[PDB]
Amino acid sequence: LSEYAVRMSRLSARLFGEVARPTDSKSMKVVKLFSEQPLAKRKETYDWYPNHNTYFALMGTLRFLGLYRDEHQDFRDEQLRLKKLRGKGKPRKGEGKRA
Amino acid sequence: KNRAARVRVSKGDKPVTYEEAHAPHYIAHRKGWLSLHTGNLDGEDHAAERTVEDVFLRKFMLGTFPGCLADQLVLKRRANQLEICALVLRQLPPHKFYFLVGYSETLLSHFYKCPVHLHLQTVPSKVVYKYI
Amino acid sequence: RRKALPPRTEKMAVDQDWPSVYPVAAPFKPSAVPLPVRMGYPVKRGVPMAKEGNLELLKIPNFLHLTPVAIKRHCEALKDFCTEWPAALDSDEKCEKHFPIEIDTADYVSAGPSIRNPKARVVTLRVKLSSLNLDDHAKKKLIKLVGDRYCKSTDVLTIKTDRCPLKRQNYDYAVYLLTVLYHESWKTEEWEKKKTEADMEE
Amino acid sequence: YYVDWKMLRDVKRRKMAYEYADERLRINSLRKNTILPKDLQEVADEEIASLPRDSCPVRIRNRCVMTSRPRGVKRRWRLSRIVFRHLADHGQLSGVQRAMW
Amino acid sequence: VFQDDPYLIPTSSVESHSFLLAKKSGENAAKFIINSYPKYFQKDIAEPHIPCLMPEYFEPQIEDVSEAALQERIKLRKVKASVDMFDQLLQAGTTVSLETTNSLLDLLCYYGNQEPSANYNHLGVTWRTKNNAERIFALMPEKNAH
Amino acid sequence: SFFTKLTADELWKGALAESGAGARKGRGKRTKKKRRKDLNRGQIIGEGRHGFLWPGLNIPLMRNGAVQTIAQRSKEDQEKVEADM
Amino acid sequence: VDVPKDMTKPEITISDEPDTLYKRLSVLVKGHDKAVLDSYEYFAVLAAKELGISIKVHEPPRKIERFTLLKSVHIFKKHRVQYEMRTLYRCLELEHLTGSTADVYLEYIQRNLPEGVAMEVTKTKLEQLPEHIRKPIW
Amino acid sequence: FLDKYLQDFPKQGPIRHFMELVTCGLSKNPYLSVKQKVEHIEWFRNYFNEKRVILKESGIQLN
RNA sequence: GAACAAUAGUAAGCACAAUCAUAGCACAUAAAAACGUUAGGUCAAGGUGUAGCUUAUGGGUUGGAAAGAAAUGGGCUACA
RNA sequence: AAUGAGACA
Ligand SMILES: [K+]
Ligand SMILES: [Mg+2]
Ligand SMILES: [Mg+2]
Ligand SMILES: [Mg+2]
Ligand SMILES: [Mg+2]
Ligand SMILES: [Mg+2]
Ligand SMILES: [Mg+2]
Ligand SMILES: [Mg+2]
Ligand SMILES: [Mg+2]
Ligand SMILES: [Mg+2]
Ligand SMILES: [Mg+2]
Ligand SMILES: [Mg+2]
Ligand SMILES: [Mg+2]
Ligand SMILES: [Mg+2]
Ligand SMILES: [Mg+2]
Ligand SMILES: [Mg+2]
Ligand SMILES: [Mg+2]
Ligand SMILES: [Mg+2]
Ligand SMILES: [Mg+2]
Ligand SMILES: [Mg+2]
Ligand SMILES: [Mg+2]
Repeated sequence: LSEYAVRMSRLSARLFGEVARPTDSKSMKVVKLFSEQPLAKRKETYDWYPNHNTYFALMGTLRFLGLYRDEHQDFRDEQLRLKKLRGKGKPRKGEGKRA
Repeated sequence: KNRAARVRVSKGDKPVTYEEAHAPHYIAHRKGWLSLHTGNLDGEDHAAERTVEDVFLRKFMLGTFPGCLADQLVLKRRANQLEICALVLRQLPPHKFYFLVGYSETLLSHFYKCPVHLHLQTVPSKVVYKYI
Repeated sequence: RRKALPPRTEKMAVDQDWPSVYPVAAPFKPSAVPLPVRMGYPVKRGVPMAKEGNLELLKIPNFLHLTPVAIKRHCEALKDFCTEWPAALDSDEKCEKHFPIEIDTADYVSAGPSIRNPKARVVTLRVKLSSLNLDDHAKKKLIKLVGDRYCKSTDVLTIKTDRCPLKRQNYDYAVYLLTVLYHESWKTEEWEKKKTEADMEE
Repeated sequence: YYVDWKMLRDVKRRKMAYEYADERLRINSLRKNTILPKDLQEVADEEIASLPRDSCPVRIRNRCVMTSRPRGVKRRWRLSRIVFRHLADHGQLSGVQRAMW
Repeated sequence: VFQDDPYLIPTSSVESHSFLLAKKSGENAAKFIINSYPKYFQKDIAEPHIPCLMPEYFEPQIEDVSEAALQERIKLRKVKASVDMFDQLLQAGTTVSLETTNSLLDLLCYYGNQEPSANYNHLGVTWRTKNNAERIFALMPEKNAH
Repeated sequence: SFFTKLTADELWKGALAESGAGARKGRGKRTKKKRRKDLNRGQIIGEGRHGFLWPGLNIPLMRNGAVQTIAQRSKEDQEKVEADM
Repeated sequence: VDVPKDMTKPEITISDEPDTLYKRLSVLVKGHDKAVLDSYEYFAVLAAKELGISIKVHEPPRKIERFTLLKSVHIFKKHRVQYEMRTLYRCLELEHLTGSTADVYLEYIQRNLPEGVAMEVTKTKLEQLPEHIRKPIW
Repeated sequence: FLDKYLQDFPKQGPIRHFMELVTCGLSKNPYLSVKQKVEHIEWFRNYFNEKRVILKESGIQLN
């Protein structure tokens, strides 16, 4: 390591665009923070979950429009009807145990 | 005893199609994959988005054609276009089949923002490979 | 009720041209294929299943639209959209003599609704240093300046750029590095005379 | 409706993180550098901790998109281990086969 | 246009009109759902973007009373909304460009101050003496060749 | 929660519970025959609660030589149709 | 006997811009099944020979990805079910290909790509020295 | 090259040392557009302008 | 419900077998292993029968689940 | 190498 090598190391860094002046090991992280995409903005993170609200709502409307027939939802409705017939249904608001 | 995607033996009176008659360890040995796409290659990304889209079509096609669907769909993805191959029983009148074909092609294309191809092959009944 | 018409295989001619039936890639239609093809593992004492109502013949990517008869017809029509490679550039050695810069770029195709691959922005520029006008002093400085990008055995200089989002920006940036590294190897700055006897390459 | 209340909480958490992702990055740059004065770094710590709790990348939890199993989830397919076998054993995933060697 | 499956192959010229129009009604049926609930199709994963697959809008995106919002109703094949809004603009006292007035007349004249043919909501002179086209034309302060 | 739903055959195969260990050695003495009801016995592809008349599925495509369009159903008419089911 | 007479209407405007010369073009197709890639190579070679490209075909070594998952849904960690994803490779090199011939060959190749495979193209474009380097500037 | 955006900064204090690290990092960033990069530079101008009294007691006077 | 110098058994289905994978074969290892047994394990992967809650056994925010007297299992590092 | 089973047909 000589003064000649220091100039060459800095001169090469200037042309290729790296940091010219000496930088600490911990101080290089700020370069890494902006060089890479932050974790919270990657497409794998914020788009991880498919939008179940649109998936559920769309098939809900198509079910009522007769274009999509869902067996599973029909099963719940058929059993729910039988519970009402047997006399065991869901009470309204303010009817659980206050009476 | 393994139970993954198997149909149990019950005398000799239950028909079984070719897909259901083979255990899952026979995949890539006797039967191929029902879906083919780039997502599950070695150095390719975008594999989770394809999987969720694949599952939705398994639930949409099964519900759009109630009872008249023969067996599982076959999904092929070439370029940005999506091809769906189905086996449908002779249940609905041909007027309703073309209505549902036209309805499915437009709705899926405007939902996934990609062109969709829907090819149908009609069979008189479910194809039986063993038993019966 | 509605009946099933006989398949068009019966009405298919013996000498009809196949590619007219399948112009584009289409799934295996049992009625549209005259070939009696059977696939699937046979029963203990039996034969593999027929071509009608069989899923195994539907999963396979068919090559009926790329028959060798159709390939010659397809390719010959495309011969209009072509231009010949210059005959003088026959030997690879002459290519280096007349063109000393080669640039590597990559394009990726995948099945999906999006084409954006972040690995397609890379540009690799390789230059043979023996074809340049470097002096004895200028060439030595360039090697000491570029670092490990220069191979001492093959005398090739490889510059790889990834920071620019697009391949065209990287290509313009890659050529910018090549020209600024050459105009700088000829500037014998004052401090260059402070050479140490341990830093000499020879 | 998401499959569970836990899944709904994660969506809110991811959404909040995205809004404050850039603002956190700018402030966090001051803290992680030792060349700035120590007085300024102490003020930055107060501001970065004053941001809403849900806007933290570490609080993001990777679940299954189908059954919302908090663990046993492959990162590539974003699916639980049980659901992955259910899809793969039926041949519904391309290129996935039982390993034999 | 028709499927290659024998059960779906048309067998007569009568079937061709019935089969093809059934498929055409399917596209209209789906597009009605797309336009009815725009919020279920706003998600975009198409790269490059495809503007021919995004849902469209027919209701006026601007509910305010202004000249700029008035032009939106004119271009969206809306007649009743345009005529009601134009009257409010005139009562508001704000000036209206002649070309916009001419453009409003062209929409009303072509359909006879009526709505066009939509998916869902010969003999004799169709033109009527008591029509809005003549009424607005007389009210025009300046009348050009067009 | 659309992905959370299952097939009709899967639901009935579990609700009936006619394959467990209870009905093996007389352990199950319920003596009441649980009955399976095919929920697709009454189906009109196109019919819905909102009552949309889709040309091609329920109503005929062509009416007096004129192809019908999408239309809804009156409230009184829809009530009677549901009362029929 | 009845055929549409002269149903061809493409135009190829020959401009004045010099064409781009590619030293060598590399195509690497990756897929799950060898049989598809074996047939695809034959299609690519047959089309390449007719255009006069003098291509060479070689098979890079394959790589296998393996991972292990639990078997049951509760306890029983001594029993595992494994899986495997196999990616088979095939490379088609193109040498001395002009830019105009490159565009048609690639797009014809890409449109006929099977659904179960994908490919990567590495084009080694060649060109002369930059103006600053060529023109003497100290 | 983002030097033209650093004209209004103290040329000799630690601000230049810190800012040139930010600009060097932004140069290597492929995922961010040019207009977004200027927003980061502008925010630092905003942040150092709002907090002026703290820099006076830091020990070095910075413009 | 079998006697091969044969005395009531017969041909198919599932399993074993054969085949396939581990880039030659072979061997070896993987993989496979039916019908049943233990009301074996899992309502907390998810779904669901029946029973229960509904201004509460539901939802959200903040903070906190410490600690090892002692006993034991499977491991890493050693006692050169 | 003395002992064990309850509300399973
Ligand atoms: K329950
Ligand atoms: Mg739940
Ligand atoms: Mg710290
Ligand atoms: Mg975590
Ligand atoms: Mg059980
Ligand atoms: Mg045997
Ligand atoms: Mg072997
Ligand atoms: Mg062996
Ligand atoms: Mg084993
Ligand atoms: Mg075996
Ligand atoms: Mg128990
Ligand atoms: Mg036990
Ligand atoms: Mg237990
Ligand atoms: Mg539950
Ligand atoms: Mg519990
Ligand atoms: Mg329940
Ligand atoms: Mg609570
Ligand atoms: Mg002890
Ligand atoms: Mg252990
Ligand atoms: Mg040691
Ligand atoms: Mg005793």
